Amino acid sequence: KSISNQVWKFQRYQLIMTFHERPVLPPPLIIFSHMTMIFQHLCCRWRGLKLFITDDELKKVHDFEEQCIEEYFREKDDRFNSSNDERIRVTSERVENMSMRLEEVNEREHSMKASLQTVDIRL
Amino acid sequence: GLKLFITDDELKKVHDFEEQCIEEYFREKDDRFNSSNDERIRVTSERVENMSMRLEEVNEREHSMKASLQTVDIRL
Amino acid sequence: CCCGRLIGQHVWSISKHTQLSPTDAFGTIEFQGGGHSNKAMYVRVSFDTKPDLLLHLMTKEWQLELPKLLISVHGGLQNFELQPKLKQVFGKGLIKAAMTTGAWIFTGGVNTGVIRHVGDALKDHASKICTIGIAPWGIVENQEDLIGRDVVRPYQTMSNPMSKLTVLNSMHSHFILADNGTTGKYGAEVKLRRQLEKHISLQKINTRIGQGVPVVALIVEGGPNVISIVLEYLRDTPPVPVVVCDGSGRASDILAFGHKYSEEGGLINESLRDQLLVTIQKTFTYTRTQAQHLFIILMECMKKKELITVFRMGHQDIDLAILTALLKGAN
Amino acid sequence: ASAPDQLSLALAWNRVDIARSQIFIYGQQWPVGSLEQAMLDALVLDRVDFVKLLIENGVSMHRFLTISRLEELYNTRHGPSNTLYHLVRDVKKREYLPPDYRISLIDIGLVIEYLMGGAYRCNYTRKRFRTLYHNLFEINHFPFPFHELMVWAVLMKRQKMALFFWQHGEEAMAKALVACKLCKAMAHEASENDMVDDISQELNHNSRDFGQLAVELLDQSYKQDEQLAMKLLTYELKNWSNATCLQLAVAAKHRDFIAHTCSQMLLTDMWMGRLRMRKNSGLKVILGILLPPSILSLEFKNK
Amino acid sequence: QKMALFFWQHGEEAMAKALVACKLCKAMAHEASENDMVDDISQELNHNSRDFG
Repeated sequence: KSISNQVWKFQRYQLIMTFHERPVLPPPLIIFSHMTMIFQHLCCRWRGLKLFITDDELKKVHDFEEQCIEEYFREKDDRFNSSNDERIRVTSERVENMSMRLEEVNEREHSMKASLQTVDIRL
Repeated sequence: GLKLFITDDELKKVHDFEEQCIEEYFREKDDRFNSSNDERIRVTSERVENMSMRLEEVNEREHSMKASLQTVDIRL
Repeated sequence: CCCGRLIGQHVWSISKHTQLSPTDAFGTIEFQGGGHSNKAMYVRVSFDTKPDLLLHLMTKEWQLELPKLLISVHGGLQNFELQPKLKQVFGKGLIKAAMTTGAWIFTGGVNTGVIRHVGDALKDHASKICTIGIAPWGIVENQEDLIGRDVVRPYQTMSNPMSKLTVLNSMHSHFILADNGTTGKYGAEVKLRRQLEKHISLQKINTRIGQGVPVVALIVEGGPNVISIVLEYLRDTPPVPVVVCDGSGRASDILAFGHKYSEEGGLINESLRDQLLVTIQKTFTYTRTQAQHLFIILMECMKKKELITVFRMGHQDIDLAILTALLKGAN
Repeated sequence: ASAPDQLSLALAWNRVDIARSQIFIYGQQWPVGSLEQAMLDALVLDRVDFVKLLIENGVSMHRFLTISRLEELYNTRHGPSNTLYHLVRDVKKREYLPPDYRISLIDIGLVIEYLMGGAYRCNYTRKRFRTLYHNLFEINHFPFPFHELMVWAVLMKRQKMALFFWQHGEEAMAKALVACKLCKAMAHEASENDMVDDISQELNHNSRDFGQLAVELLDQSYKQDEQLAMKLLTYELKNWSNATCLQLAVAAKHRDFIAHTCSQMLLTDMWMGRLRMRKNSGLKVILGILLPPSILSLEFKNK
Repeated sequence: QKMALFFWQHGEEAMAKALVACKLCKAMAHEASENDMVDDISQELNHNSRDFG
């Protein structure tokens, strides 16, 4: 029942492509339809979802598919970069960088402030 | 029985009450959106994006400031 | 020689004695290396040609429709560096404006300076937007690779670190080689680019919202030639607006620090004027004798402050300033 | 050392960043065929990043892949394990094996014919490819090298290489559906042998991942342009035995692909033919069948 | 839809407008499903009716 509608939409193709290939006349009158298609086949020989695209349309379809590939990958990358786990990881890595940068700034600005105080004293 | 035909002044009071309810509902929705964890994580990551660059600029130009202070202390 | 080439490598008329020959070097470039493969057409054009033939070429012979914007990328020639998200914001705003307006980007073309930032901006785009480059023919690396009529010549990103010649940016969609007959010398592309930009601006657009096809010139860093072309742009007919992007130093920082404290152009106080003169003389190491000349050229620029637009970063990309200048310089 | 030796050392270390920073620098004098040999070595040892870097440095993949190169790629054992030997042995037993047997292109084409099933016919087993193989073992090259590289990467369990070769080239949804059917077919063949559950589960996961790729690509094509999505779904793929993407999805038993709105409205427009009298139908169809004058009161789609 | 939300924000008789919009959206969803059209448009109309509700 979780896949009932998917199974129905799957069997829709089977019935549609089955009943497209059947002759027009019902099963009793398939004899007449077989005689008409056999007469057409003998006249042509003894005397629906397969659109055969041209070369330029094939190139346009290929370019459309390549564009769809690129926007799908850009959307996947943007969804990965906007998720909470990647944001938490990049924030923790950045704060790892900041704690060291602020510690260096403080530990060397102490020497800068001491040098400024000594220069103000010796002036 | 459930079709009380209100007067004009009561209609104005009901309309003002509905407008107030609209405004407090939208303020509550905005406050709930601004207090959720995803918006907080997004705004925190954008702020730390700003801070890393600001701290890098402060360090890279304070190095020149400290070198200038050391040179001024040497030439005095 | 005076043309800079080897003494035996031979084969304006003032000291170079040139003769006008038919063109031979035009076709397509197959960019191998540097990531993605990109095809970019090229036509070698003399520096003294008429711009209407270049217009006919760019409309009919190149299958490029007329744009709604001309985003020029005039900047510093030598290679510089920027803040990382300043470059990222500038690149994202540039590609956003370029896809919203369908613009032609008139970037310099040789891979040094602000052109290196524009090619990095197209890496952020990564997937139309013409990038017609106007670089001199004599400065390009592997000139012998570029010879050949209608031939898809291979062009590697082979850049020798000590060579004077500069390889092109591989991510430009189109190219134009300004040939004055010499090699390794700049200035062969400037006048052709200016007359081409004015010939673009004289062509009437289909919408005709403003005055033909509008032009927006973007400036990052630059020397005194940047100030000279800013004066040439502001005093032009029509007066094309100029966006400058500060935070980069050089002439753009001087222009922005003036423009924040200029009021009615020449309404600058004495201490700020002396500070601007001493930063011109010392911070960018110009001569103090020409500092006053650069100051009055700056004031002649500043007499038309309604078209100069700046960009202070601090979200809020440069496309805002580009579209603001587009609405400003449109009449 | 020379640059092929440096690149072989970087391939052995599995450090693509060192090769990008140092080896692929300016001034390098690469010999003739050294980059093609480095590409072959990066392919057989499952180094997707080195293959990416070499493509970014231009090995000319259309010129590199020949018949002998793909035969050496199929016959190699310089990487992860695969079920290709068992499938080749099974199709050789079904057609009618030494341990030093060389897997010909005809044999692995029979492997795609057996795994694909139904009326599928591989390009290798055709008469033109058989006469090319008999006369030689850009005539020996491939017009779509990423197709056969996709097929090679799927058939020897190289998943990340199969994703990379899905990223590059054309006919992407056809490649995704073919990869999904091939992966599920090898999963069913491993489960019919009732082998280890890890390898069969990995093959089923590969088939589900390729099916999810096909579904997402169909969703993107539906979001961009509906008519071009119809043309992408219905056009005849000459390199996949003249099938369509819908037929490859049905052969793959992919319920999520056909349950998409694009293929469903395609099947609905195919189902009613040239008839636009299609609101609360069924009863109108029965009334038109029983009453031949009732057809004239029905709406019909124009040509 | 977004224009309908904006016009819901502005004016009076807001709950009447929301209920009328919900009934109209569900009615067009049922009319599209009675034609058995594409599932995306009918699902979007049902989602619009649920949002207004």
